[PDB]
Amino acid sequence: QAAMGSQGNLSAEVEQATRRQVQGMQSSQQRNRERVLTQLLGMVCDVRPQVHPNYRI
Amino acid sequence: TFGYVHGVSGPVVTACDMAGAAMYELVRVGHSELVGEIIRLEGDMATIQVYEETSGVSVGDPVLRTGKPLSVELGPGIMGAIFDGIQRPLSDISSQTQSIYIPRGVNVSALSRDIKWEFIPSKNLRVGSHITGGDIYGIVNENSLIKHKIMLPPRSRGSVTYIAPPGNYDASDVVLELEFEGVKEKLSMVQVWPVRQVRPVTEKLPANHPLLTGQRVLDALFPCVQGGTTAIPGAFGCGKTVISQSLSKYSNSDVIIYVGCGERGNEMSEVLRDFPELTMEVDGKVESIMKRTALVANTSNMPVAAREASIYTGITLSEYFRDMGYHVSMMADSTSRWAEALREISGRLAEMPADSGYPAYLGARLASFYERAGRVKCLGNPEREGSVSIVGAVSPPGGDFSDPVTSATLGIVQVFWGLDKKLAQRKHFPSVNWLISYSKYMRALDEYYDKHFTEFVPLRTKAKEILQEEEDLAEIVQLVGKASLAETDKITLEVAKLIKDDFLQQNGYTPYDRFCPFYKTVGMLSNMISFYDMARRAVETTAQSDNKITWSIIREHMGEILYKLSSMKFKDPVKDGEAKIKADYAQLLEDMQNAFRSLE
Amino acid sequence: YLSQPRLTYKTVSGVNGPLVILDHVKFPRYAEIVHLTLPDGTKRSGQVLEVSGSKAVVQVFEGTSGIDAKKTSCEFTGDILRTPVSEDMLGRVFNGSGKPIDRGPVVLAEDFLDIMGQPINPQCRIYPEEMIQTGISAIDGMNSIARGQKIPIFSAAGLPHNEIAAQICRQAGLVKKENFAIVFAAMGVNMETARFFKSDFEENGSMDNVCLFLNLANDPTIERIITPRLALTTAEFLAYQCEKHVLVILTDMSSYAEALREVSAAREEVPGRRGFPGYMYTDLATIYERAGRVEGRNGSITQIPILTMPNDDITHPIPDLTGYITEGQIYVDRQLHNRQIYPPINVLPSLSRLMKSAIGEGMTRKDHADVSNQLYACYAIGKDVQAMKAVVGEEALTSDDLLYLEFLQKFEKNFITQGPYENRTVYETLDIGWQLLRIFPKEMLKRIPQSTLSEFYPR
Repeated sequence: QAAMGSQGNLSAEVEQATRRQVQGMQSSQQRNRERVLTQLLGMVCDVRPQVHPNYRI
Repeated sequence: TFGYVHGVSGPVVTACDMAGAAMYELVRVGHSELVGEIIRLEGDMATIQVYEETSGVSVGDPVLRTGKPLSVELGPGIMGAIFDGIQRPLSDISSQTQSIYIPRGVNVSALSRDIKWEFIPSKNLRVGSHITGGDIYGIVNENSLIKHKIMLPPRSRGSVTYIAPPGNYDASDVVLELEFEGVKEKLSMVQVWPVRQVRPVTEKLPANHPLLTGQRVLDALFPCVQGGTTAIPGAFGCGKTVISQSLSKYSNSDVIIYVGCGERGNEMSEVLRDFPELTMEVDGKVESIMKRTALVANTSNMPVAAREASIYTGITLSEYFRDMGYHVSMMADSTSRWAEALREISGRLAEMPADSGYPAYLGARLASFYERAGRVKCLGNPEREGSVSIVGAVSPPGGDFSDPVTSATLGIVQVFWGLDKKLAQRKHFPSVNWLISYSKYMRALDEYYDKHFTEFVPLRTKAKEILQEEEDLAEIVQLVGKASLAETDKITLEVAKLIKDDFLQQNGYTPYDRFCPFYKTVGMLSNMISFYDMARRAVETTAQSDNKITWSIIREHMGEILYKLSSMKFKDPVKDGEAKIKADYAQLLEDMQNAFRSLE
Repeated sequence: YLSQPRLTYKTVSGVNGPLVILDHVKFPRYAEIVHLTLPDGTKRSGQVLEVSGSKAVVQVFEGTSGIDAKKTSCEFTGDILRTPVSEDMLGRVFNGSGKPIDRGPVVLAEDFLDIMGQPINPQCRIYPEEMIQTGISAIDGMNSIARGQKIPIFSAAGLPHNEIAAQICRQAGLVKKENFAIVFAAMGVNMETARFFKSDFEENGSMDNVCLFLNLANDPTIERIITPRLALTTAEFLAYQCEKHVLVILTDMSSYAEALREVSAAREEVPGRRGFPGYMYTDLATIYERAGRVEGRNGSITQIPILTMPNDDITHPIPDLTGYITEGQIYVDRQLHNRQIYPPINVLPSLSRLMKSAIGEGMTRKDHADVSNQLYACYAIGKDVQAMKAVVGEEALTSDDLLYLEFLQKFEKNFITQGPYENRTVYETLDIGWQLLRIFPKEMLKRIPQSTLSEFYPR
């Protein structure tokens, strides 16, 4: 019964560490969320048309 | 000079608009400039065999045609460099990219063009003079050991119109200009020669000068000659390192070339790691071996074209220096690895297989390989001479001699330094089998030996007779225990042991035995054979009746002589000069004869 | 990035077994990845094997059933197969195509690598040095694996080569006289064994350091070919870019070789020796040689290819071509298995060419080399004495022969026999060796120098 408890409480501790890691990722991505999104919109908006490099006419 | 890719079926690329192309020409396929060769041609289309991965090649990609077939770039900077089998400098690729990989489509010039070489003209030529192929018009000072002589490329001649003054030039400049029938040719310090073509010589001469390796065994009993061809088995336990280091460190050759064909990555690392750490005394200074060495490195995962071409790239580099008047010694780490690469290409080309799956022309390719070695009279007015030796190794799967590659090699090479693993397990080095090994140059070298040493030839004959008899007596000893055995046979057995222990065995990790000069090798054998003859006579002339000499009497009576004979290998040539060592050996010979004399 | 809109073609010239032949394709690439959409909405993947002008020929990964020549569409990606790699993918389980099958997310890539890669420049290759202990005494105290060598396990069909492979994954690590990872790829594995690997790795806590690729026997045969390339592609990322030591285990290379033969037939290539492609040699080297140490970096890759010997004949091209380009062999036997010895590894025919550098003071223990050599001789002699006993009887033996028989019986029972869940470190393996060696008096241990005996032999 003690074995089931101890690391069993550590299962909550496994859950405790998991929540902290998710919160960290959420905080980190927020710091520059707008910067990453802004660059992505710029890249998709800039079309840059090009003719295939092997076109020979 | 461009065509276009029509289609890709794997490693084979079909080109269109490529009418102006020759078979076995070179192409750089695609935007990554993949290296390949043209094999089949039809109309204005060509079939290209690409050495590297073709992933990503598109229809419509460019193909750049290169006029020269597979060729080796020859010029200053060749020494000290490590090359791929198709002449790609690995020490520059790893240093110009900071990568650990060989880039796909990597295009690094074989000889760097950023080095300002010290070039001195011959000072004998003038503008308006006549020059022919093989002539030397100046020397580049690379290092303290090897002068890199600049020759006029073969198949070129004419009147000299410009000679560069002494100064610092790189490999992209113009050093000599010549005009033949109104056609002006501008030459730099670098020449290009197709790797499958044999560089011409004035004449091919007999090989008469010994290859002076540092080992007592593989010299006294089994000589190699400058320009000769031998084979060495390559097995994990054979101890092949001893020959490689002894040959590369102390040989009387000028230039060493070590050629890998397609070995295990870790084995290529061992060679690349060991070689830079080897040194030898030259003019009293200790110099790195890499100042007079060139190395070609190919691992089993290199493009098959390079693994197959590596062997010819090596010998082309060898001939280049041969034409300079140097004696070159090339070792192919494994000709079995080459034969494997060749079979792979034949398979890719869907050629009908022959013996044990190898191409029908396996023997023809090996025969033309070894025929390129030998002592030659060089081209050019300097009337210089040189040679190429080949000491290529064989390592057939399973260790058998039935494999066409080892069987064909043995029918071509004139010397076989058969090694064994049992000897290595017994800690007996060099690991020479003795009964299997042979040399077919013994007659060719008889003129040299007679002229300079005289007694060497009967000594090596007697030595082989003693060793063979020791083997022949083995059955008698096993069934007898040296009891019901002739006293003359006891001499053979015990003296043969003395030879095996204190002559044929050599300890290369000792400073005194690193290299045994020939005069010391023949000195040691002379005294041992002289003892043999004295012991045989001492017993035979007294074996009639009443008062006879036996081995027990000889061994107990003159044990100090047997000790002095064993001690002879410790005469360090570095501290004890030629006169002192000969003097000490003369004293043993006299003491020895007198020891037997006291018994009669 | 390309940022070029993809072209999707509905023009199909024909379909022939696993191949779909397309028409009017614009500047197709060789090895280009495409995606098919069937009339039923089903999606399939494939790869372009031949491009002859506008006639692109694509091999479909999944079956070609259901594909027509009128409605099926082919979307071209414009690129070749490049695998997303990261450190985070360690601890994940993937299928042959690189997709997760562990209910986790798709890999969030740090980069994309061509799975074919490039050969490692020999000028920067470092000769193998330290040891990676496996935990299995039969291959730690007798034929250890140097940190950088490539040593295969040859087994006959039916022997427990998969159970040993799993044990190595659970037990292997550094000597420890945090920077060690294992990449495990199983090719052509059946469902029961694939479950074994996945469950055994998860349950025993080892998964944190294992990247597992499972290519099942009923999976596409072409995916089986890239599987070992994806495993090594990850290994190269982890090893050389992230400064750590990676052990790569390629299980059932014989099943790979069969998949390779199938691809060759798809190209209508004429079979070579024993039905295999003439390029089987370089293909194995392409996989095997992507390993070893490199100058200037602290990472390394080792390999333990595992190969089933057809008809138990070491001469067969598969073990022959492998061994010819690897450094020694472990060799799992059958006699030891039928005698109920686990692991069933026969030490007499095995060899590790790099053991001389793997072991010794500063890497394992001073006496490692001496204990190995003496144990090998003692086992070889014990087998020789056992053969004699069978002819002359017990009463015809002398005391020395009896000591060799005692060693032989206790050597196999104590040293070789281990169990799948007992992890014996290199120092425990050597201590067990000494326990067997102390059977003999000092004078019979001819291969151990007197200095070594005086230090280690007593007590």
